[PDB]
Amino acid sequence: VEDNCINFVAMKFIDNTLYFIAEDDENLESDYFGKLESKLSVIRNLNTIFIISMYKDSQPRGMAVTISVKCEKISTLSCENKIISFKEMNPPDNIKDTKSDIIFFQRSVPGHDNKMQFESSSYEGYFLACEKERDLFKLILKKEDELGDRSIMFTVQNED
Amino acid sequence: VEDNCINFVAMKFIDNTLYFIAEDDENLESDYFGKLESKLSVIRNLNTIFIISMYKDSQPRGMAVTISVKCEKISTLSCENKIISFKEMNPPDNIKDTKSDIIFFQRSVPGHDNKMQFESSSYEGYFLACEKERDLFKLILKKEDELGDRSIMFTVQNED
Amino acid sequence: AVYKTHVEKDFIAFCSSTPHNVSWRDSTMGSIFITQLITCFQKYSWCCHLEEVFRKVQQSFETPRAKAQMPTIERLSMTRYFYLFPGN
Amino acid sequence: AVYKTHVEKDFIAFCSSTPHNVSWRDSTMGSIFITQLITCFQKYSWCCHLEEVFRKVQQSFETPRAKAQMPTIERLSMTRYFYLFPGN
Amino acid sequence: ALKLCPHEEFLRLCKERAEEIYPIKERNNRTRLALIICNTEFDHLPPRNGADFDITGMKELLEGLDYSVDVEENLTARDMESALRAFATRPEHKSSDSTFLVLMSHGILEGICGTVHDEKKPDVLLYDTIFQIFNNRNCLSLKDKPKVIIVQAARGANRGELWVRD
Amino acid sequence: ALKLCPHEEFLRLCKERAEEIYPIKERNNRTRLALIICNTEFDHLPPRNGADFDITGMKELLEGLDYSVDVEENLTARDMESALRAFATRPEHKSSDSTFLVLMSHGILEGICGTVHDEKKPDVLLYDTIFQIFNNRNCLSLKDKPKVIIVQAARGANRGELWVRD
Repeated sequence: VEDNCINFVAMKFIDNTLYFIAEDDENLESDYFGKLESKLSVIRNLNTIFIISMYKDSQPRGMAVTISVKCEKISTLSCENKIISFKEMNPPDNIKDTKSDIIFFQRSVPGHDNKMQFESSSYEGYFLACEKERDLFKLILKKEDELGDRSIMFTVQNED
Repeated sequence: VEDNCINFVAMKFIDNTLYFIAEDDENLESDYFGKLESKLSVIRNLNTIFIISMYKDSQPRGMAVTISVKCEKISTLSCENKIISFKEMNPPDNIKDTKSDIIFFQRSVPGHDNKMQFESSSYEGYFLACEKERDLFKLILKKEDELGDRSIMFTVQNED
Repeated sequence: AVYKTHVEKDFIAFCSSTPHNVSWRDSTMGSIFITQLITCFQKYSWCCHLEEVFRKVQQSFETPRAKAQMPTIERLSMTRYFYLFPGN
Repeated sequence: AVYKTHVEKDFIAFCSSTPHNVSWRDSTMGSIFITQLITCFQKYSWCCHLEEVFRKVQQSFETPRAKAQMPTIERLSMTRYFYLFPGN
Repeated sequence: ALKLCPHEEFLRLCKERAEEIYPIKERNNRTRLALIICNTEFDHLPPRNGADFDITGMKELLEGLDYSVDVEENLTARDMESALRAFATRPEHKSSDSTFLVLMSHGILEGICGTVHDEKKPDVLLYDTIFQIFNNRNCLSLKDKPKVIIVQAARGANRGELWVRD
Repeated sequence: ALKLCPHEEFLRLCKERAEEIYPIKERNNRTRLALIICNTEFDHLPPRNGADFDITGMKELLEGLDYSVDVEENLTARDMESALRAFATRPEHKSSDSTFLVLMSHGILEGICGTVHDEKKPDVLLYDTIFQIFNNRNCLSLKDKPKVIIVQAARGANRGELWVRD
């Protein structure tokens, strides 16, 4: 079964925190036997920019990918000191030290072999996820090996 | 499976023998894996008369039914002396002797419980059938307990 | 007195969605499919037959507004045109 | 640019007969279904769309001549009107 | 509201397209019949909240179309078929000239689910069954007139959408 | 012969019904592709005598409709899907604006069968297979354009006739 869940359209940054809204489900309900549980969430790029860039490493262990967003000063995702933070300024072009919060490791998904998640490069074992918090969605780092809350993975659709 | 077979439409008597023609199958073939074998033939009354009458018997052993056809002088089916013949004698109103070639016993069919065959009353064991002879169809008496040729049974569709 | 006719004829089914799809319904306003069907019947029945009304319903679902859905017509054995003719 | 679309859309299937039925073929002039289909395409396509042409094909099979069969239009997901426009 | 068809088109159409359209009988003697079936409360499935609005709207529209609508609700597959057959054999169909079958419940590709459906206990009215009940073989009173079937149900678990690139 | 639509009526129709009808591309730069399959020789079924007569007529009609018809015959079910998929991924489809899938064979209610059908060894291509191969997911090059499928086969071995009085 081709399970698809949680297509975010677009939402900006607020108070040095990343929010993402989904489509309008104004109490719309299916005519199937319940289920409808959410596993992944991949869909974006409906024409608020979400920088993603690729990096080549002298120690090949997976594609290095950097995450950033645009602000008055461009902010970059970080996992320094095993905590989540958005660090401003821009990456110093091609990074030299392998252990850097900027770069991340992308791993393929068992679903349709078209999506990929992100893996922290400054630490081993961490994972990137987006959980259901209040009204909008919160991009909060969570451990994939542990089943916490609904454990929604933040995947992204690759270029064709 | 609601198996259906050859129908016939209408045909007359020729040379003191009954003929019956079917619809025009000018080399039409089905798109299903062969089969298409014929078991029963029932359809008539499309708008040359084939008179049928019902009789009540003082010794109830089934519905007594007579067959006759229209000619210059009306002919009646007979099984006298264990042979087939058409006698151009009208039935003498309500028959008195039970052992008469005019009356026949009607027995229901396993197919759809709407058709019935005819059984001779002058003899026990005989049966009415219509076999494939040459171009048209021959109404020839055959023994139902014996599988002879294709063993086509001659039924008739009852009034609604 | 008796004549031939087809076993199945003059049938039409208007399924809510395509095969291997999901039907959707608004909890506070009813099903979107039926609602669209009713408004199309109330606006177009006077000048279009039943299959034309169904085509209007389908065309209204062409570009998916918010969530996606598309009804289909299945087992269409109709041989003539079926005008409802509301109010004689 | 990425935008929504239906998995199944703009489809039409003209089955030879109704479900649980049999199609007939003549070993001299070909199958009756396609023989009538070509005639209707050659006579009506200039002023009738594909759906109209299929309806004409079905109507031509209304009264059973010799064997009886009726083509059906199954799984119709078409949203617009399809005009073949022969040579134009 | 529902726009009423003017009397001009009624006389203008049948005379010009008698052989291409279905026949319509007189208003007074005609007794049209339609069946509206919905499932709201179930035993293993989430309720279809809002179906009550749908029933009211469909009933009002069909009554506007001059149909003696019969409304049923929460019927098992056995009751599904029993109600369908009872509606098929109604003597008013002889004076009728069309019919409408409006169905709305949970369902799968095979058909429409009942009220005690379960993954381990299948219960569903197939499309073959409803089409066979109303054919010229089982319902002799509905010959040569349309049998319009309206279904509001699901057919597959897969959501019917995709994201493509222009 | 086949009637030709006049040019000015062509220009008139699209302007007045742009959003009601499908788009038509320019004549010179347009590679429409159609597929015609008619397997006549089988291994366990009686030959479809007269199918070759239908092949020529269908091909001539489609060529009159400006379709680069590819004609295949005597294909297994595996070859049935292989040929269908190969026809789906043809690069000329991007310049096309419609397609035709003309199939003729024996078959059952499930679908059209190939050339090795046996009661102990079933072999049949389902309609779901065709609609899944040609949908907007597997064949992205056929978006927003009609996919006309024309088939001939049997469904249930029941004669589609009934003798009914009145």
